Amino acid sequence: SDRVRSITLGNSTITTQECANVVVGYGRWPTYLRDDEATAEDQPTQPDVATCRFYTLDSIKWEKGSVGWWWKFPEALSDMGLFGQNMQYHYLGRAGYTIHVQCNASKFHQGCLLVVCVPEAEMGGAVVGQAFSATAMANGDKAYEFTSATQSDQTKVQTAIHNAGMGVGVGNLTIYPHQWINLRTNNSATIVMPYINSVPMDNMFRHYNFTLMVIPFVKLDYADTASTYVPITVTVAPMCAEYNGLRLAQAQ
Amino acid sequence: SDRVRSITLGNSTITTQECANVVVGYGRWPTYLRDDEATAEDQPTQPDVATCRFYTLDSIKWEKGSVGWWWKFPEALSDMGLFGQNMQYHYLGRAGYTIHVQCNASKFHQGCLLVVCVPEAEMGGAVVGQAFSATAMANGDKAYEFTSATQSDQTKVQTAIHNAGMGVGVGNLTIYPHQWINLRTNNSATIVMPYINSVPMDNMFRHYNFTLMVIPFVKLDYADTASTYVPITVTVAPMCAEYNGLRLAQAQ
Amino acid sequence: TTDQMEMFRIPVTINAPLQQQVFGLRLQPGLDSVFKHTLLGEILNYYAHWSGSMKLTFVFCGSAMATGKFLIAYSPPGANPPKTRKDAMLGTHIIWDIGLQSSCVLCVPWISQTHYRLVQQDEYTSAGYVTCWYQTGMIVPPGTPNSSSIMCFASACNDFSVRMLRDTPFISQDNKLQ
Amino acid sequence: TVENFLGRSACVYMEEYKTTDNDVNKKFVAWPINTKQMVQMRRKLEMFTYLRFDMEVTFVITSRQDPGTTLAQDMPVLTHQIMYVPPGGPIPAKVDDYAWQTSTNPSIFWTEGNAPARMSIPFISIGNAYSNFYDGWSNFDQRGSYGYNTLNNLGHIYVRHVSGSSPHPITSTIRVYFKPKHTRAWVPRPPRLCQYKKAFSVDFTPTPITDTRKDINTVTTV
Amino acid sequence: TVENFLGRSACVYMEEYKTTDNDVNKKFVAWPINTKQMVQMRRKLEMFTYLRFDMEVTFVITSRQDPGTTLAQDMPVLTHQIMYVPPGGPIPAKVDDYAWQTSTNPSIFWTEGNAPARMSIPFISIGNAYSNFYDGWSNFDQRGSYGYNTLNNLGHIYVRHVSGSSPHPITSTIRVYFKPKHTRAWVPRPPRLCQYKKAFSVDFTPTPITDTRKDINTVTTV
Repeated sequence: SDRVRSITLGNSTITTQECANVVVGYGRWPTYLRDDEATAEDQPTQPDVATCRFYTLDSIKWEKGSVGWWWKFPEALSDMGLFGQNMQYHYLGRAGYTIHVQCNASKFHQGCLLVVCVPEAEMGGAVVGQAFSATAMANGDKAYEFTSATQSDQTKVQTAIHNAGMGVGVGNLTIYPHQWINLRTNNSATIVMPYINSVPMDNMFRHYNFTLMVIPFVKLDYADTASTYVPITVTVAPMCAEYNGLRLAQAQ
Repeated sequence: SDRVRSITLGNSTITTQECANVVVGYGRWPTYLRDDEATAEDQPTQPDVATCRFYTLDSIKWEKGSVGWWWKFPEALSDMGLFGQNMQYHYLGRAGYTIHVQCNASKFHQGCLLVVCVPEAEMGGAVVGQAFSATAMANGDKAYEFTSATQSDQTKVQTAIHNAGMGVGVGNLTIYPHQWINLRTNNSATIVMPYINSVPMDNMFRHYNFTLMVIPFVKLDYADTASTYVPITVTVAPMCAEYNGLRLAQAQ
Repeated sequence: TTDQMEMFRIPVTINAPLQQQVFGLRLQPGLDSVFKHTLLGEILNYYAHWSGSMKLTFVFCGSAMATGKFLIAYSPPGANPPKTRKDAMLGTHIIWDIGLQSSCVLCVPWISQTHYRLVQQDEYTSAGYVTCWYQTGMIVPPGTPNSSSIMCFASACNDFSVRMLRDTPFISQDNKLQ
Repeated sequence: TVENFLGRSACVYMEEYKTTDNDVNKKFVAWPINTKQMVQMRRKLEMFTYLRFDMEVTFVITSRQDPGTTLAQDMPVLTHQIMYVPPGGPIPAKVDDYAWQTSTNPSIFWTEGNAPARMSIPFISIGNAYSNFYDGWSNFDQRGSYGYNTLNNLGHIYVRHVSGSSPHPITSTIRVYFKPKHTRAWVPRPPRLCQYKKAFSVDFTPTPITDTRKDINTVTTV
Repeated sequence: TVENFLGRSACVYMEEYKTTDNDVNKKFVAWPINTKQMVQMRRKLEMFTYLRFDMEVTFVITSRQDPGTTLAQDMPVLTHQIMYVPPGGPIPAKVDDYAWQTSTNPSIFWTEGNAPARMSIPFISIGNAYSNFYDGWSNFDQRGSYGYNTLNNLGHIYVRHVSGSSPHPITSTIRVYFKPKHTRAWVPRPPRLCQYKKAFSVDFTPTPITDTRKDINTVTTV
């Protein structure tokens, strides 16, 4: 079958026995910066296998009452091996990614997740006019969660799920690269995101190029099974990573 | 002239206006491990430009009464950028090196140094039978010094210069790859060392493949010049570095 | 500064501590005081955008008898400037050796996320730092001065251009002249 | 087509400046060019994340005599000067200052009674496309300004009466229209649902998805 | 390109002339053509030692009714005359004198409410290029005038209202703009650092090379 899938980057391989297809950016495969699109003049580093490989973030639990989660990139990978090290020593960076979201249940469980990558997912504050800090939206590979109720805590982002933290209709997030994990047919989702920005390269700490959101559109449900929660794991591999402007490492 | 020399590795370039030639190992240029000479089966990393570049160690002072110095490799480079990082994360490593020893004086100064690379420079203790620790011979890029007098301190290596710490005649060190810096004609020495060992790869912390020794055979001397000491600087670049057996980083 | 001409002289001396820094400057050719009034900076100040590589030529002005090697580097922007030669050597650099050829050219490449940077530079449009360190040291024979000067020239490369004509902040008046 | 949807002139700003007043600042306008203060144009542009286009700018300037006890006067036709000051150029502090010489900045001198002034500006960004949104900071530290405002540095527009001091004050109102042309747009976004609260931030007050009806089967009007 | 850098109209002069006044000289302008009185244009031209170009001249004329106790009047539209008097020609001593006949000097008659007056003048120097500087004297003796002013003899511009005597005075202000075109420039010089003090001399007050910072390593802002 086509359900079978194998992906190898560097020293890591991912396999899936029940998948859908592989969504590719806006039909654009990741690629290194061309000479006719560059501004920064120094010779870049392209660590290759050391950085372009699969990194598995901490797992999370999908429970009957879960509402949704988000991770901002590249921040989510800032501590991952040499990818994180290269981010720290360089002023500029550029990369695409293979995102593989894993979630297995059973033929007797039901549920359905939207797995989307939102470019420039600029978010609103819990209380309009009140500024929040970076910590309200990203911190290493920590998963952030949406809420059903509207957020009151001004130190937070407006987490009410139906507006996806952006002031738009959550059911319209489908115009962004996405895949669905319907427990009845899938067991994982794979999206290849190319580099998307208004400038050729950018600083990797200061700018979150895109946000991965995993949202349960149909709640997790099951009968008298001994299994309770269903884990969700995110594994991602940078692709065509290149960096410019080497100098001392950024403390954080 | 041929005295002019330019060398570029990675993002670094070295230039010299008054040199001799370039000594190359035993006529052997550094090279990656071939398939028919390998044992370790995992795919190696070859960081390329990130590791194969010039690193400048701390400088030292050549004074009228100096007697000689030594640095053990790869230990001397254990803290140098990604070269050191790769040494820490891998069980096995392999590399050749371009060693560039710098020393400029003036047409009125006189002096002559032997710059040698001794493979397996196993040394004797200050007091026979008494064991010493690693710290008695290497510690990062710290230059160790020989002495005229015979060493009494049992925590040290037998540093008496005329036996080069090995129990041989110091004037016979010329059978090892070497070059002379005679102040009257040179201003630097460049030796390219290939990987030399009885096994294809080896652990980089546990084994010092070779030792660089810089020994004044003719003392530094000068007249009524305001300059007193003459600095000696060592710049070295790993070549064809490859590593196998990735795992957690070694604490030190 | 007591004497205005001293501004053009970069000090270099004998027996300098190993790996010592000679100077450090931030790359804002149209905004930083080091560049704003040079030919290049003055032209930039009649525009709002700029793009391209630059040539920083260094000329050693000590006696023919002095020697020395210096490491001159360029660090693309990042949260922190290099504080040590070890930090600096990881970026774009050249190792300058003094001999018959008195001058050396560090060519700082155009490395940027955007095609153009602003003349009135900001953090988003940050360009980085240029620093210089002793590679070995300035050695001298008997009977020569103990310190010497290095000079720095700057000009644009053939890939350099400016955009958006604007008035310069460098000239003004309160009244008609006469 | 996006060219057609965006290609109509829209009012992006308006302000008044007096011919004569005791307050220096009431006699000229100083506007930091942006497209976030007038709600209609803003919502349209904001339907796309990135935009690249040339810009046609048209100005509509009208004048009215201020009410007062004695209004009899005979003032000749008025002429206005509109000057564009790119970021960093000298800014005028009063109607009669040297900066108005415009030896290099572009200016338009226009006289009332005539066709509205107009001109084209090419794509002037330092980037490859204009950004309607910017999820980031100005400082590498992840501090400083947050949002699209950090990328706005298009300069200012300054306007004054030329030598129009009148015995009794006259108030002119300038309206500036933008019409993008030769347009390209990338990565479309959901239209703004919540009303706008600030000119330089995305800030809003939660607004419900849509309006309600009595039950899920209600299909009549009464 | 130099054509582009110099090719924008810049205000090189401005003066006022009244419609009615007791002082004969307050009713017309007499200007000795030169490019040294308005600082911006001057600095640009002065970046080159010699220049050769054709010249586009545009005039912006505006009128305002002078304030007073009784302002009610109904004055018809005003018409102005701008006459160029080459060196040596008869100069007008009052608004109504014979010289304004312009049988040979070039004049422009312009009526308010219309597009600003404009015309082109070719390269008129007696030399092969205009000189921005002249390190020399007028007399062979090495005496007399010193400097560029000795080479300035381009003539005058005279302007008056045509038959505009009004019951209550009206003040017109004329602004003259120069835009060089078909330009050639030779031997470039450092830009003027010191502020200008005189219209007809290089004279200045010593100004420091540039501004200072605390030490040779200071690279931060705060």
